[PDB]
Amino acid sequence: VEGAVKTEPVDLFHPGFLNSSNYRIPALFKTKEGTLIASIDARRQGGADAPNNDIDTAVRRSEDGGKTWDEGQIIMDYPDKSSVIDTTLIQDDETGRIFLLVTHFPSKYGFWNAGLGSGFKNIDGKEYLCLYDSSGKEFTVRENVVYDKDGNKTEYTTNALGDLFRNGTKIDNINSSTAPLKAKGTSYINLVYSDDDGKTWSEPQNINFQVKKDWMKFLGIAPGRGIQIKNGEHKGRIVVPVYYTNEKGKQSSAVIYSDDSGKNWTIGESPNDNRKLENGKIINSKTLSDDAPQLTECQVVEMPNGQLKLFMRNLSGYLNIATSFDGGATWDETVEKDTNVLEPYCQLSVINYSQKIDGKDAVIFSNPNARSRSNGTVRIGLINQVGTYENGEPKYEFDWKYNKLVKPGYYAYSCLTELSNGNIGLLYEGTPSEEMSYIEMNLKYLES
Ligand SMILES: [Ca+2]
Repeated sequence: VEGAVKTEPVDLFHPGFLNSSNYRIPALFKTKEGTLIASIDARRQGGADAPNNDIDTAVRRSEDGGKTWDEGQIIMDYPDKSSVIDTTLIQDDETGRIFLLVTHFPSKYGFWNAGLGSGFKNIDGKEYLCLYDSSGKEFTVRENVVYDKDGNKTEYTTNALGDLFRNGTKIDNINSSTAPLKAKGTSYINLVYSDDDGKTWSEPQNINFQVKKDWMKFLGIAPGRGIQIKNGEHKGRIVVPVYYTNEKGKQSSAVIYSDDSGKNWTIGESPNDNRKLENGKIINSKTLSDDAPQLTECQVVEMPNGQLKLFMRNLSGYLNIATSFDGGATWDETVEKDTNVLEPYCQLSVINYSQKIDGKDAVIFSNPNARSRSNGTVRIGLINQVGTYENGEPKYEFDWKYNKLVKPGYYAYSCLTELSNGNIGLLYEGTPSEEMSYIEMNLKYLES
């Protein structure tokens, strides 16, 4: 219509950018200062997931509302087919610190063959990263010094990038396929941060010791963004969607969260914990042994009173939504299936919108509206309180009042942001692993 805006797509990442052949897995976030940060997997050896690749994390910034973007930078890169995969962005409003988290695998490891547990061992009240030699002998890294099983210092030291030094000379990296001492072959959650609006980034901090349980095999970032809670008793809490597998390989969603501006993290329960299924049975994420109830990648939004809603990739064919009354620590037993929203087993994006639409609080949602990864559609969901739970808490559901096709044909992972001008930015996989497309839309367009 007149005044409607939908910009022509720009290839924000593409083959050749930063000398990467392939790209996947978008994250997009507007900072407190108004800067757009876009992160992505720079998939260097094709488009496949780890372990069949060598994947680095790339970031671009825009200081003019997404009209122009910088030359990009690689902010994490491990050697020899060790990969960082699946990024997420959030910022602490209090300190201004921006966080990017990502899943990290040593060479040869991925989802399917990840070992159990955090990869850390507790020695006298502190968690230390374990290393193993080819015989399976176990060592610990204590303040970057490698100790043997009997507590004796060895000739080895490490750095935060995993480099392995013998008497101060680098010989390998503990994440490579050739190191004489290697980290456990499993998933790790890495965190980096920026205190200058995304221009420079810290080295990765491995937070597996805080968030990964002994019985988890895979634990990964659910890519996109996090939130910081605005209302209620958990105001200020930083919440980052994740998902994990149990010993039987079955997937369950959750969030990790920090109440101290990102310094310390913990993981909450999954909506699969004490979940009541349609058949009336109760399950738990630790014991889940069936494929059908799996809950995987997810994104979280906040209701008017602070209540959290976790929107989840799943196997039902439709959107699933979980509810938390305690800031992500636990979830209500009922996972809602919203049959107005197809979910063809793919990542989705959902964000809060800052102003009311048609007199209602609203969210913006993006995914492939089909039984395949196609028909990419952005929706406006208006929030309605439809009743209360037995515990007296408000019960909220969504009215998907406006639903707009934005990408005919291929559409896979995506990430939304609200822009400074009130419009919506969207970075999406409009090709399987090549060009990643950015557009800006206004509400006039979305409602048309
Ligand atoms: Ca690399």
